Amino acid sequence: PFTLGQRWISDTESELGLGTVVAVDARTVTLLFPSTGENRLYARSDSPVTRVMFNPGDTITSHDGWQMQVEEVKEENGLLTYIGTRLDTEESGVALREVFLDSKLVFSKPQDRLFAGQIDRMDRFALRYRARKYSSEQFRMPYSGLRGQRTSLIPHQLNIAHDVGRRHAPRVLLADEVGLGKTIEAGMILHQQLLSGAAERVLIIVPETLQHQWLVEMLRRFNLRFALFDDERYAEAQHDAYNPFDTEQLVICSLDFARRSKQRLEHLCEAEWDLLVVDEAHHLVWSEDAPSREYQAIEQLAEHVPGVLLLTATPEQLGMESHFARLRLLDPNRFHDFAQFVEEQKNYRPVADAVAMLLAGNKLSNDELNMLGEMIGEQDIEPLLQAANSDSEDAQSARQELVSMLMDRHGTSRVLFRNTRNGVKGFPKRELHTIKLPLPTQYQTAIKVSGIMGARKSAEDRARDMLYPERIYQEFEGDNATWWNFDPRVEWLMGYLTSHRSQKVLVICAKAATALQLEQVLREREGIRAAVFHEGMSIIERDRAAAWFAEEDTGAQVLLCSEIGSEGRNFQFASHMVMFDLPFNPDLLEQRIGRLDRIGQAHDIQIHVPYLEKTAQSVLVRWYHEG
Amino acid sequence: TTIKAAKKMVEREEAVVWDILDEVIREHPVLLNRAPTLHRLGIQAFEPV
Amino acid sequence: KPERDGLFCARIFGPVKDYECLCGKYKRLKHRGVICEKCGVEVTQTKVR
Amino acid sequence: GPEEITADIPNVGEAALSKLDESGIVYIGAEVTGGDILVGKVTPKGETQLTPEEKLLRAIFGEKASDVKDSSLRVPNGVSGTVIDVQVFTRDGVEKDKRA
Amino acid sequence: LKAQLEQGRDRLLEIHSNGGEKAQALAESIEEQDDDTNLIAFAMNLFDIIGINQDDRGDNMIVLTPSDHMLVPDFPGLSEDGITITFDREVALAREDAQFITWEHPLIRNGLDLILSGDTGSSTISLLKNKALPVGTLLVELIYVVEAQAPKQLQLNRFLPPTPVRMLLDKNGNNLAAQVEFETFNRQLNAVNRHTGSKLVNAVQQDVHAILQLGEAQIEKSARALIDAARNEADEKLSAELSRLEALRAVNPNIRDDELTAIESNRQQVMESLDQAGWRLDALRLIVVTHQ
Amino acid sequence: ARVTVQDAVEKIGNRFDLVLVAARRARQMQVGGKDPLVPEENDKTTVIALREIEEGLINNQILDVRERQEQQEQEAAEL
Ligand SMILES: [Zn+2]
Repeated sequence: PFTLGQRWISDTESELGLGTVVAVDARTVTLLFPSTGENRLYARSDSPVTRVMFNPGDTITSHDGWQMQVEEVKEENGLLTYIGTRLDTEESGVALREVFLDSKLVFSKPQDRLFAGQIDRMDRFALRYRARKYSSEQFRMPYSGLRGQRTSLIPHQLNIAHDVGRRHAPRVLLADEVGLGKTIEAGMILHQQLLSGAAERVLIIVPETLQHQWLVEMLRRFNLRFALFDDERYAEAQHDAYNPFDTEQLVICSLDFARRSKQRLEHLCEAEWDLLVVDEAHHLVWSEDAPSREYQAIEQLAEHVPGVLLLTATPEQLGMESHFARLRLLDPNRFHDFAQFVEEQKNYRPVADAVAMLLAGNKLSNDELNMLGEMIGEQDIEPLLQAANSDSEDAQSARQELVSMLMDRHGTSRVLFRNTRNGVKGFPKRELHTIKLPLPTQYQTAIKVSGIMGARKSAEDRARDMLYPERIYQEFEGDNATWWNFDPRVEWLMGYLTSHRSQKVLVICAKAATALQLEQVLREREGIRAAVFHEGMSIIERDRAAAWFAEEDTGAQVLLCSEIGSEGRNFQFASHMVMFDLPFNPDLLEQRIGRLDRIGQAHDIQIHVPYLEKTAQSVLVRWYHEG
Repeated sequence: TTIKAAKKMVEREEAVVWDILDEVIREHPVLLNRAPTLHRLGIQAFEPV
Repeated sequence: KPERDGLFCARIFGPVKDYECLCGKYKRLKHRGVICEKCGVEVTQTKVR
Repeated sequence: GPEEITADIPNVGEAALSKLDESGIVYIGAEVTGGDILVGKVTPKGETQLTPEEKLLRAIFGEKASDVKDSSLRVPNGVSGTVIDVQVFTRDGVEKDKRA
Repeated sequence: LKAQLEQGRDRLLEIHSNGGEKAQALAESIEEQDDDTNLIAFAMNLFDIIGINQDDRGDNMIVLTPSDHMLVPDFPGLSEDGITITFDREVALAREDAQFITWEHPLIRNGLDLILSGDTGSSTISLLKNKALPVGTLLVELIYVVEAQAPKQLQLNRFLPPTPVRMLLDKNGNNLAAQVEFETFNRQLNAVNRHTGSKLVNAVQQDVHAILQLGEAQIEKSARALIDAARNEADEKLSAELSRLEALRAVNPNIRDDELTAIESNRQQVMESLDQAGWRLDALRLIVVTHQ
Repeated sequence: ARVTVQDAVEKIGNRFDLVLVAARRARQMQVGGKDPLVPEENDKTTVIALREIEEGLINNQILDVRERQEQQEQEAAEL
């Protein structure tokens, strides 16, 4: 029924408007969309279009902007031509060939779709209804924005997320201890802000060695995508617009990069960000008489953006006073010197003593009570105090509300946050076993010669050599010498593994070559499927191995870590840990044990550690476990 | 619950599969044939065991 | 690729993959029937070869 | 381009790759049952071009240049047994892998 | 050194940062929340309609891949290699290789936007099987949307998000939506072929324009109540926040004037904006009763 | 009728019409949701239809009468 000149609408591409039949053939028809001026060619069969016509009495608009009131419509040669009375001047009888309608047709209300002959399938109506219903429902939950992050449910984290995510332009001091999850809290805050729409542009400042980590973490936990600005990218984006720093929404940059040119620092200062994220704030050193070079630039930045998050710790076990050095960035008015702040902390300390004594369940001196009476400025203290002090029936809630009142008067309760291992429950217990093994002679034969060469070398380095004998046996006898054929340790490990086929075991060793050789021995001598995990791999192969180790009953049984960089996935089902050999300084030993000592263990960790007698291991096991 | 669960349960050959299979074939004749089929008694319908 | 105007031409007979043209501009349901102009193959099933 | 024989096959679980050495050929003595892998082969295919952001990503995650099919050899189903002998033929001009 | 350290504690900070019993109750609440099965039965259907193949693997892992019949050329999150998703929390904690799909993941939000924003499913014509009922009766389904307009940083989402009203009219404008549930009603309907439905609507062409303005009489009053109720909640909770914040302000030097000024301004703006709500008609379905 | 189908043949008349009648009845039990008459004894629907035919309960006209009754009565009770 297609004939030249008519007006048709594309079924699916309604974002074009009306179209006109320019030419026809036996199988192909051509339409022009003047509103965009675009040529389209449709095959006659299957008719992916629809005809448009206006019923008498309605209104039509011509291309010159003057409406009409249609009264009759004629058809000739298949072509439909309208007649109506104008509405601007109300002249009657004016006719329009339909090729003089608008260029933009709208069907904003669906009944025009239905009347024009547009029918979809039934199911899509069901989806539309259910979709809008669920959206309406799920927007409103009080705790929305805290279910999409890939982390277990840890209350001392959700509390901070709830507290700081429901502020306006917050500015806090996240100074949690290591192993507690400061960066997880920062991610939670960013997620909570970005989901409610409360902010859009975010700056993040981290030094060069850490940048990549942040990228991957974000992309794999909080579903946020970032762009990286280095010297290169900023250079070619200098052309692209006036401020290159306006092309994107979330930005990663290092402070040393911003300090390269001051014009660049101004470019950062002038881009109107919402949130600023600062990393390792404890490195940023300031003195009242010596304001450092790095301090001034961040001080300049902190004045044009409302919200700041600071990531820091309190190293070298120095008191909270040092936090003052940065706190001036948050609220420069309330802080005006350090001496008064230290004085107030000194004043708080006896009150801390009193509350510690009270919560311990022991009686309070009446002389001390008129320091808690001073610290809170009221006069209804005594009825509360006598009840809470003598262990009454409701002394617990009395004490709780009293300490709540003192909390409301804390110096830095709402501006500073701390988590310590001591006060929060959930950590599992660490149980030890030890086994000693007899020394085979070949090691003595090798050591009697090796004891000479490391003469003009550190006792640190001399011990670092002798500590683990295998790597010196290799040097005398040639590399890949068959050292795994008379050790007691390998035999003990195989014996232990093969009698407990239902335990997942994490074996950690010294370096990569040792890990690979242990894996080969196990695989070809006892058929124990083992998965290696060392620091030369890519980031995908690590994921493949860690995925295999997690299969519950058909997958691997032993994970051979080689001096792990503590990138630290959650190994929630591994409970036993075998320490093949021992390192020097205890911090990385805590690293090792904390690869499994995280909140959420079902059972308590058990550590094994077999050692050869009369060697470095003999000294070190004693020194660690007993000293 | 789903088809893939059934695929794996059948391939691993767990005893419930043997019980179900013994249930299904009951009262379900099959056709046995031998070629060449010269006359109409060439294919017949038996009942499995 | 099928030569144009040859014994396998996609202009004459049909597409090679479902709801895709040859050059690769339009794709998969929004352009149903839209005879693409630059390569000239209708966008329908391949059970038309 | 050219095929390759390798152990890094895209989209295989770690389970099936215990029984291949570095060069990607079965051990001698390992006993196979229908469905396993005998030789790891990958066939390169078209290289479509890209945007800088994924260049950064694929340089951090670090895995590939030429997203590539696999067409390895596998035991046709219903067969089993115990491999007893592996032979490798090479041209004159191809670098000899370790196992040959 | 251990004794000297343990004497140097400031336990008020620790008892403050832990949250208390309320934080534990909150965590448990989310724990009970994470066992929803509505999301699975919704997401599976949505992905089957948009046209994403779901191959099931078995260990609570499903792989998604775009198919040949997809509703849109290119989608935000997918790629022709397919991705893996899991709705459980523990499995997703052990496998940092796989996505974690909840009500806040970009796939759900982008699919929701694609369905809602466009015009799919708006115009449907159907048929109903009831020989117990007179021939030629009319039933019309109306999908009313209640809306407010304001920039996002006012977060109207928490008071009056786009809210639906389902309306079921007869020839004399009497409701049946309040009586019959959607699923039981719709499970008895069926469809019609395209061409016959194309004309069948025309014979009742005027009747539709007769129907709507009947329901327009009541929908507005419904709208009023929602805004009225909404305003009350907008009045209530924020004021308590107001009530709380300055209550702390007069006691400690850690409260800035900017926060309270901003919240007062936001309250006035949100009240004024929510006093400007509107409503539109988004979808409609025709129901014609036959004796077949 | 587990083994031999001799009686039903005399009970209806052809080796062929028996097939159609029994198939229709077993269909009614298969999906239509009706209930059998002779006790199950842990047997498939097909042999149940054959036993019903042999005993003299499900002929052809009986099927017609029964379906007519159910149709009319449900239609009348619709209002
Ligand atoms: Zn094309």
